[PDB]
Amino acid sequence: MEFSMKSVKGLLFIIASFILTLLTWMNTSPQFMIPGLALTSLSLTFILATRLPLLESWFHSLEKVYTVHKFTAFLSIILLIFHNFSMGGLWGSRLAAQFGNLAIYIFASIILVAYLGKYIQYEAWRWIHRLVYLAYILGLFHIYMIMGNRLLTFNLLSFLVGSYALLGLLAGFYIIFLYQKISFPYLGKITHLKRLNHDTREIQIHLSRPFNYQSGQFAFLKIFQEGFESAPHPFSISGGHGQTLYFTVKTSGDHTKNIYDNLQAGSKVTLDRAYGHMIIEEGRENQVWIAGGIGITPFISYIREHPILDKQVHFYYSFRGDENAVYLDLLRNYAQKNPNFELHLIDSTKDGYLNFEQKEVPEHATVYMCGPISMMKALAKQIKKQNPKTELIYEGWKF
Ligand SMILES: Cc1cc2c(cc1C)N(C[C@H](O)[C@H](O)[C@H](O)COP(=O)(O)OP(=O)(O)OC[C@H]1O[C@@H](n3cnc4c(N)ncnc43)[C@H](O)[C@@H]1O)c1[nH]c(=O)[nH]c(=O)c1N2
Ligand code: HEM
Ligand code: HEM
Repeated sequence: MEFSMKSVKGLLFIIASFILTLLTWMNTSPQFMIPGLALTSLSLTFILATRLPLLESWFHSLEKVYTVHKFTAFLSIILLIFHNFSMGGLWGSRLAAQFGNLAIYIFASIILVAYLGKYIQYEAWRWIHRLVYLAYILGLFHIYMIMGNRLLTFNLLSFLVGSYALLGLLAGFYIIFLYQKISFPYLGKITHLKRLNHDTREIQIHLSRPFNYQSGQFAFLKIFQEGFESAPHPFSISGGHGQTLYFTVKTSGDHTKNIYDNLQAGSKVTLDRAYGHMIIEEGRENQVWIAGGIGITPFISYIREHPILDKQVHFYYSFRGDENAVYLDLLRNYAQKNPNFELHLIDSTKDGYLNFEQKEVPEHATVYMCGPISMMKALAKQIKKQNPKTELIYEGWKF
């Protein structure tokens, strides 16, 4: 039985931090039963927030990373409840107690926005969420103002505190004001803007520095221009080698609509880094491909780079009808030139969408899936129902 090995290194970071907190506290000084955990949980929280590649690897992918972000947050806040229970009276002297109180007021408010806020419009959510930071500062003041002596000691308590808080802080500071400016500097200019259905625009980009990524990965993209929000948004390559780069976009909501029908052909543009683990090249000798139409870009990227297949690949792409269908011709070029390639294309309009019950596909083959998350999750489960002896990876674009 072999559940989630690589993720586990990520997990250990959690476990370790916690147990290390706990033993430390009980053996030496368990003066406050709960808070130690709460705080280290927070430390972790920031650390995860970082979009740090090193721990990206450990926790595997963004999807996983952000998942754990939520996990820690949950734990933390419930524990703040119990700490607030340990207070007894909400206002207090207000000499210090109110600091703690005030922090949780804002924290609670915002974390409680998480559900409702993510419902509609995440731009606001960007800024609001960041207010969490301010509240964290207040939290630190609460404790430092109270337990000065012990923190400045040699006690493992004291170092543990120092380190875990500090990491958290450094991360915090960094993610609030730094990731955008140090990470986006990979530089870029746009090249060509090209129009496909209404769903879609594709863009070509040239770079002050020649770029690198593993085939199938993704990056976030930031722009300097006229009344165009620069904020980084997730994207999966449509082409890349050397100085040269291409991204493909479906019209989504407002920002994406903006680039669909507005983007001025000249702009100064910025790129954080490669991320994600849809590593085509690393996949098995046989690879099987599933694309929700709008979301076929990774596949495209690997087709455009390397004109000959690593090994034979079975590919399926679902697009409803020509009316939505994009890239048809470019795929078709590939097919003609590429004997090694097996290609299936679906107008879900007629007959409908694809189910794999009445399908057999070689177990000895990694399966790669990118689509609207609904379909992707469904698909996955039905393919599992086909065969656990098969190798399967599936992604849906969320956060
Ligand atoms: C790993 C990965 C890879 C890609 C993508 C996502 C992820 C997670 N996307 C999706 C891409 O983020 C999305 O299509 C646009 O950024 C939509 O931005 P709007 O401001 O229009 O979002 P708006 O809120 O108006 O609606 C679009 C949807 O995208 C979500 N979204 C997009 N960016 C977000 C962000 N930074 N924070 C939170 N939610 C965000 C919104 O939450 C919403 O559900 C993508 N798209 C694409 O066209 N081509 C691509 O190659 C990729 N690749
Ligand atoms: C259930 C609890 C939580 C939810 C639902 C939540 C939700 C989110 C969401 C949706 C984002 C946007 C994702 C991104 O693009 O970065 C985000 C970002 C972030 N969160 Fe959280 N979060 C939670 C807890 C926490 C905690 C506990 C911390 C810190 C201790 C934290 C710190 C951050 C930071 C620093 C960012 C990055 C902001 C930026 O620079 O863009 N979050 N959170
Ligand atoms: C409404 C929120 C909170 C209230 C009312 C509160 C109240 C208090 C009170 C009354 C004390 C003793 C000092 C005093 O009474 O002046 C205290 C100590 C402490 N609180 Fe809080 N608190 C809150 C939130 C938090 C949070 C969110 C954390 C950690 C994340 C935390 C961690 C601690 C720690 C660590 C101590 C002392 C332990 C030590 O320094 O070794 N508290 N709190």
